[PDB]
Amino acid sequence: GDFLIHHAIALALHTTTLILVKGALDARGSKLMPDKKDFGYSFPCDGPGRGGTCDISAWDAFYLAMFWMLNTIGWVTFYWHWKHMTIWGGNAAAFNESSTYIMGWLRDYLWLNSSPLINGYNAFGMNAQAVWAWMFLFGHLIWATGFMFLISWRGYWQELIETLVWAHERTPIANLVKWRDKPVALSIVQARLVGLAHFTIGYIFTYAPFVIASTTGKFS
Amino acid sequence: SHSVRVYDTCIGCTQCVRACPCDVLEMVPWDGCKAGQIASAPRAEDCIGCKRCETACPTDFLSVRVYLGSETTRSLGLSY
Amino acid sequence: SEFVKPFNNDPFVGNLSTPVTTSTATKLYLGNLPIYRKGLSPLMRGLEVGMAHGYFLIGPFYILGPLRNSPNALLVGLFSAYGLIIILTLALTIYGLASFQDNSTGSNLESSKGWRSFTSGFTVGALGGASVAYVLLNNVSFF
Amino acid sequence: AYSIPKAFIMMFCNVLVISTMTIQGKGLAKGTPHDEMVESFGITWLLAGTALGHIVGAGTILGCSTAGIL
Amino acid sequence: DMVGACKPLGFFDPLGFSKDASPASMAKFREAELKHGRVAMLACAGMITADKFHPLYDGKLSSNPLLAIAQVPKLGLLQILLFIGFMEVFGILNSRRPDYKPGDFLGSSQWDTTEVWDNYQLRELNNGRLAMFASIGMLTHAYITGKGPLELLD
Amino acid sequence: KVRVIVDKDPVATSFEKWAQPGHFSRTLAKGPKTTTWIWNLHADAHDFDSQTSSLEDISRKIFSAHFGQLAIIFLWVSQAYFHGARFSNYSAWLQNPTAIKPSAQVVWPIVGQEILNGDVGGGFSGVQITSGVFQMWRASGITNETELYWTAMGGLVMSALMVFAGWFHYHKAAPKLEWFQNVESMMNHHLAGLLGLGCLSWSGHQIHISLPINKLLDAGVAPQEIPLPHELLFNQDLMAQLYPSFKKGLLPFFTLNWSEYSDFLTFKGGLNPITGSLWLSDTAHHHLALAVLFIFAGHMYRTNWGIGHSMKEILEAHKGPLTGEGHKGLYEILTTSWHAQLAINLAMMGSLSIIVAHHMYAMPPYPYIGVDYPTQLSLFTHHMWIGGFCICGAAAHGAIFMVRDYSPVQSYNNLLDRVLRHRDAIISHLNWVCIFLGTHSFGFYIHNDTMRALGRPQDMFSDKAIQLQPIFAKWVQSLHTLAPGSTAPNALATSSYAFGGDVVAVNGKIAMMPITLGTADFMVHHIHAFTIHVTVLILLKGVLFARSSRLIPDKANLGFRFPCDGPGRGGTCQVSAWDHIFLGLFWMYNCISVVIFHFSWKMQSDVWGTISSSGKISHVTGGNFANSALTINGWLRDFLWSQASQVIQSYGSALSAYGLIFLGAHFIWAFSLMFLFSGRGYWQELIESIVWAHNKLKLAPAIQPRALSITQGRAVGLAHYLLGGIGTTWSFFLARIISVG
Ligand code: CLA
Ligand code: CLA
Ligand code: CLA
Ligand code: CLA
Ligand SMILES: CC1=C(/C=C/C(C)=C/C=C/C(C)=C/C=C/C=C(C)/C=C/C=C(C)/C=C/C2=C(C)CCCC2(C)C)C(C)(C)CCC1
Ligand SMILES: CC1=C(/C=C/C(C)=C/C=C/C(C)=C/C=C/C=C(C)/C=C/C=C(C)/C=C/C2=C(C)CCCC2(C)C)C(C)(C)CCC1
Ligand SMILES: CC1=C(C/C=C(\C)CCC[C@H](C)CCC[C@H](C)CCCC(C)C)C(=O)c2ccccc2C1=O
Ligand code: SF4
Ligand code: SF4
Repeated sequence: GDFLIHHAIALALHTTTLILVKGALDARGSKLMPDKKDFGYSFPCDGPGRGGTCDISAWDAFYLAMFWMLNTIGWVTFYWHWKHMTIWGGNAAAFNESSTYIMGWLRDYLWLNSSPLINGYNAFGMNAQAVWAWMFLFGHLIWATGFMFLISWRGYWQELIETLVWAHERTPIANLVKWRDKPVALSIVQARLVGLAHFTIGYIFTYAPFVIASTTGKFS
Repeated sequence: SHSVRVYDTCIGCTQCVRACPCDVLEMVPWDGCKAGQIASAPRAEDCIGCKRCETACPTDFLSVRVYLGSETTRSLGLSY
Repeated sequence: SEFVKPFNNDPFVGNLSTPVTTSTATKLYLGNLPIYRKGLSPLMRGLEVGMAHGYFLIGPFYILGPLRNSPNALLVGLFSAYGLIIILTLALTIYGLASFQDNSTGSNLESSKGWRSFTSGFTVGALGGASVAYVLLNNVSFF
Repeated sequence: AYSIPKAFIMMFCNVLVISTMTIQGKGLAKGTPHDEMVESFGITWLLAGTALGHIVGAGTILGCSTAGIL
Repeated sequence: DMVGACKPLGFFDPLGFSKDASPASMAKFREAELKHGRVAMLACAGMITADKFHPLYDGKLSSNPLLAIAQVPKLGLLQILLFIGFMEVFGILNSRRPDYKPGDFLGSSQWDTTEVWDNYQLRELNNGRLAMFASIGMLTHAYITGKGPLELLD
Repeated sequence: KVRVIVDKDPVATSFEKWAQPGHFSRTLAKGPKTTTWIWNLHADAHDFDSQTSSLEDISRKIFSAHFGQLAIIFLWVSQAYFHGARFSNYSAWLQNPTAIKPSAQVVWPIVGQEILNGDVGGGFSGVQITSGVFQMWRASGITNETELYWTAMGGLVMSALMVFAGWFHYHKAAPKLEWFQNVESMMNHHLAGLLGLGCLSWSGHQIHISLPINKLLDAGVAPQEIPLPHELLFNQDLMAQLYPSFKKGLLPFFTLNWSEYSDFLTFKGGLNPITGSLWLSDTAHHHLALAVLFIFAGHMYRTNWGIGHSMKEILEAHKGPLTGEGHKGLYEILTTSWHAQLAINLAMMGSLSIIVAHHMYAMPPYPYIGVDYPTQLSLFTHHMWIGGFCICGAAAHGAIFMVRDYSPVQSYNNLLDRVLRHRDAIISHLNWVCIFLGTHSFGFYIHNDTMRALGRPQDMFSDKAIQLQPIFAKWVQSLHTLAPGSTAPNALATSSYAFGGDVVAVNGKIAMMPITLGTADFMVHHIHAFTIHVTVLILLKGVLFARSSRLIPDKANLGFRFPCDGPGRGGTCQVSAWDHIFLGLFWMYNCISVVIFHFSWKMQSDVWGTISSSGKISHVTGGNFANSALTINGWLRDFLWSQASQVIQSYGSALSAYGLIFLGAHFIWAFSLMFLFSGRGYWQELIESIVWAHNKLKLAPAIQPRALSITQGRAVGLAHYLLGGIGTTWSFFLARIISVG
């Protein structure tokens, strides 16, 4: 199990380094965009010409490598937490037997140790881990909300905001209250940033309650 | 507003002006090209930045190039 | 028999003269509401709006508040209404500050002095309306 | 067919449908003569008329049998 | 002139009224006619539905129209009166308007109306007349027998 | 005049255009220069309207493509019947349906996968099926395997006939556009001829073969002693012994003494106590009445004879003051454009599939299908998913019609024009509806979670703290329970026992039971409404703003699916109606997933289970829905975490395949996020580096490799996302229900 997870960690480190190194070295230019240095570090794109130029700025290579940073540190912390939980429980055979396959990882680490967290509050009452349960579901919510910004892009929301602008300007009473800055959909880089922040914050706020509440409940 | 520039690799194909949806670009006489014309951007303030000119440009790399910059009502293309 | 026509005989304005938008009932009700009523000063507009909103703001807090099943349910509801009204008039004041930066006309909702008068009327009216609703709910046995 | 009431009801329903029907604005009830209907529509006037006459006759006969009137 | 004339009776006006009356008087007559018809339609629908389907007030209020209103609490009656008074002051302001069209809260003089509009107005008027007779009949039956409309039909 | 006119030998039968791959498309006919050509081939394979410009040729291609689809469907029905005949325990199940688990698939022993051939009873080892085909055949009256074998062979013959017909109607005798545009005759034949005679023939089959065999089987006669269908068909003496009205013949039909057939044409309602399913006599009466209804319906529209309606005049006569010209031009639109017809038909097909799902669980139609809990869950979930997919296809093809076949000349001032002229108001109001509905419905759940975590159960939106009762649903249920006496006097029992009444049970298991509604049902129903409304918002906005918008006045010029219109105007990403469909597919996925989760938890907690002799009712989860479905924590704990045990603990057993598919579906769902989040520019630069690496060794291909187009990346991400999610739920539901039920 240690062999396999270490090679997975090597995979994740090499892929994160691949993304970051490619971003750094192609920041100046590329065959699809030799004049990238003129545009700079963080620009949305070069347009749909030449087949499409999404995520070409090498800020988008930070954005894309942040996902792999979260992935690799998540794998590392899963490994540490499970191998230490079994040893604290004096049940290292469980890790040595079940860590060699992903079903064992999903069953004996997440599903098994998630009970004291999700049972922080239930229909019959609540314990001191109710705060941790709330946070697990809150981090879940933030992580899921990041997917909206990461998947849905700007034109849909710009048209929707145009419709909302029409409605506000045309309704009576409320039209007396009028904005000063024209409302617009978030920019491409802005929404990439917001979605990445939601992803990362949901990641940390849904793993921290798990790693603390399960360890506290088991006390081993 | 965005900055529209035309480099001397132009070949007077007048396709950028056709792709232009805001009348930012026009052909002006020139010596370098055999067609005797070059694209120019006298109305860059009306540019919105969709880069249809860049899409339509057939040079190996773009003779016409658009650099996004300061945003305005016209550049954002807000009807409100 | 068309019933949806251009707004003010202008096909190119982004609106339609539907029965909902333009009918006599809509015109009468809207034009006779305080915010659009003719001759009302900004203070009077704000006052009417204030009592109208403060009268009903207490009810949600009173009935559905955390202390609904408590002897101090109505007092807690009134304090909640007062706090919400404080937030509302703070919002009004900062909105006036942000929108009507430079102005010297007055006697108009779209001016600094007129909006300040409107906010003052709203604050006083809302406090009075919440207090009156408290009195009525205390003496609900009358009705 | 078995009963004289059933035959009478079916015949009356067929005649009523043929009289009161209208095809493309032409009908006996609407003052179109029998000869003009015959030339315009042919035996399609009888076929559709008697088909719907049988449908309404079945409906009324079954309703009357359910109600015990028959 | 107006829209009320219909096939079965034509321009029904045996007792004058229409002639020797001001245009204001004619507008008042048509406004009252439409108000009566609309209120009567509401009353007929209310009695018909409340005879056999009255879920409000825990289903305890009687099906008799002339006693259900007696059993309704005072606050409900006051609120109904307030609502009707608000509708009526809107009607008064509509009367004060310079382009009043008896009964027309919709406007309808500012749109390219055709004969279908007059036909639908006549449909409203005739349904209002029928409801005007029917509602008074319902109330008289409730006073006489004590049963509502559908209960009487049972 | 409606008549048949065809062209003889319009196309030659040759493999030259098999060899030429991109023959259909003008651009692709030249040849490949990049790998995008390969993708464009498949993308534009079946886009006949883009391939050609002749509506006649498009219609001919569509007609023969339909023939090919029918051939595939016949092969699929053949596979079902043949596998039942050969590789199934149908005989054992027919002898003992309650104890034997239906199974019609056997895996070979190659890599130790023979463990998947689990113990299904009857001395048979195989993979348990959940399609309900066993109960279907029992209803149809099949009692032996020779019948299954012969109907499978017949299905193969029909598939070959369909392939031949598809070849013939494109290469030998192709119809004309005039033939295709006879919509009135088509509707007449599909109402009276297809549906009407289909129902009539099925009613005859039921009355003659299904009622006797099923009645004998319910009585107790084993399948070996059942008289064969050919004997039952003409032996009127046996049919009279079973149903006494058969001795009277067809005279009670020809004379209108239809009451004489009351024994085998009933209106009993409810469920048969023996099989726990609908009465087959009721089903026969149902299909006969529908046959009469459809044959009556199909004589409406005009044909070669004078009698009949015309849809053109029917539409043109329907116009009102608030609609201008009304439905003028829609007949021309729907006669000229195939995409509009596809949109309407897909919307109705999907909604009908959802209705089928909602009806089949509540009124189990096939014998011993109610107690077969895997079958009910599988069929419900399957048809819900198919319905959602079809509805989004409807939206997509409506958008395609708007982009391509729309024209103001034909629609000046009709309903389509009037709808386009206030799309802004429509979308803004639906936006407000979505925000209000979602805020309230999900804020109930979040408020409940917050109060539970704060230790304030008295402040919850529960059945005992702050009740949100569905008074209208309860009222409708009460009316449907009282219907058999008052408003449906000839019906003996309720249409469904879900509304109320007795608890139908076969052996120990419960077939149907009243479903009680409360606060949790209120909350989850309003969640359903919110999800449907947001999906409608996305799809309707995509359809309405397909032509143009305030952001792009010339959106129609770009096309139906295009990546963007550049980074101008702040960014015009996903402005296309195609991208609106791409976004709405996520939302229907969310909607249907929540619906099936609600169905699964509600039925395991409150209907499914076992009933003892004393009357004790014990449910699968123990009625925890009413108290645990009030919070997202309860949804996460008592449904997902609790019921994932049967999936994760499946290794080393027959459900190990379900565990493996669970993990693989999770993997594919995660894999999809790469395409959904990433962009083409990064991958093109990475491909440039890899192309350099290949050029260094002199093996860079002539067909230069390219990153996928933006639209293709979105499509690939969406497809992988949907496959992963649906596969995860598929494995989870099947493993859970097969293990517990
Ligand atoms: C949107 C869903 C929702 C709903 C319905 C409720 C409802 C409630 N919450 Mg809240 N709550 C929610 C979400 C929601 N919550 C969420 C997301 C959280 C997590 C942060 C909480 C956390 C929370 C806490 C911690 C507490 C509550 C409490 C309450 C209660 C009183 C709150 C109060 O004073 O409101 C005041 C509301 C108003 C002043 C106005 C409401 C809007 C009005 C009625 C709309 C009218 C519109 C009108 C028809 C427009 C047209 C008019 C025109 C025609 C004239 C009430 C039962 C308290 C309690 O005691 O619960 C039992 C309490 O302690 N909630
Ligand atoms: C009280 C309600 C009412 C009112 C205000 C009107 C008003 C009008 N109707 Mg009339 N109408 C009514 C009820 C009413 N109608 C009813 C119920 C019917 C159905 C029979 C009709 C049928 C009818 C037709 C067919 C026509 C009119 C027309 C008119 C107009 C001209 C006649 C006129 O001036 O009448 C003045 C009416 C009154 C002053 C009301 C009081 C009348 C006497 C004094 C008392 C009531 C009569 C009698 C005792 C009834 C009660 C007894 C019993 C039934 C309980 C005018 C707008 C004509 C029109 O619009 O032409 C353009 C027209 O063609 N009406
Ligand atoms: C009656 C059904 C029907 C019909 C006749 C059509 C017809 C058409 N659609 Mg489609 N469409 C349908 C349903 C239908 N659609 C549905 C239900 C949806 C909603 C999802 C859509 C959504 C849709 C869109 C959004 C678009 C089309 C388009 C098209 C056109 C080109 C399609 C093509 O060439 O694909 C050829 C076939 C392929 C490219 C293969 C697709 C493979 C899919 C994505 C994955 C299959 C997965 C498989 C089942 C499981 C894998 C398991 C794994 C373990 C291996 C064509 C006119 C396109 C167009 O331009 O229209 C004018 C277009 O943009 N359709
Ligand atoms: C959990 C993840 C998540 C969340 C929270 C949302 C939220 C939303 N999406 Mg969705 N969306 C998601 C995932 C998510 N999405 C994903 C993965 C995708 C990619 C496929 C999309 C793609 C997408 C599209 C394309 C669209 C939406 C729309 C919407 C909005 C629906 C209207 C509504 O009910 O708003 C209300 C807000 C919520 C339901 C969120 C929770 C509300 C709670 C109860 C609090 C509310 C009370 C109060 C105001 C705030 C709390 C207190 C606070 C001050 C502390 C809403 C903002 C549609 C839209 O904008 O419609 C108007 C729309 O067009 N989404
Ligand atoms: C239109 C309409 C509607 C609505 C309604 C509403 C919106 C209502 C409201 C109501 C309200 C919301 C009311 C209120 C009232 C109030 C009041 C009555 C108040 C009073 C006050 C006072 C009297 C005060 C006093 C004072 C002052 C001023 C200051 C100082 C202190 C004192 C206390 C002295 C509906 C839906 C039904 C439908 C139909 C139509
Ligand atoms: C009288 C009455 C009533 C009322 C009613 C109502 C109010 C109704 C309404 C109704 C309505 C309101 C209806 C509507 C309908 C609609 C429709 C039927 C539509 C259709 C559509 C279509 C067909 C489309 C198509 C398409 C698409 C999808 C896409 C593209 C374009 C096109 C166009 C192609 C009540 C309740 C009191 C009861 C008693 C009686
Ligand atoms: C991963 C990824 C890629 C890289 C994918 C590419 C270049 C296409 C990959 C297609 C492969 C070749 C399909 C077949 C895979 C087989 C396993 C390869 C073996 C068979 C060979 C004989 C071809 C994109 O190009 C892309 C573009 C736009 C948005 C998102 C993404 C994206 O997420
Ligand atoms: S290269 Fe570009 S700028 Fe030059 S002529 Fe061609 S399209 Fe115009
Ligand atoms: S859709 Fe977004 S990423 Fe793609 S070209 Fe347009 S702005 Fe760039």
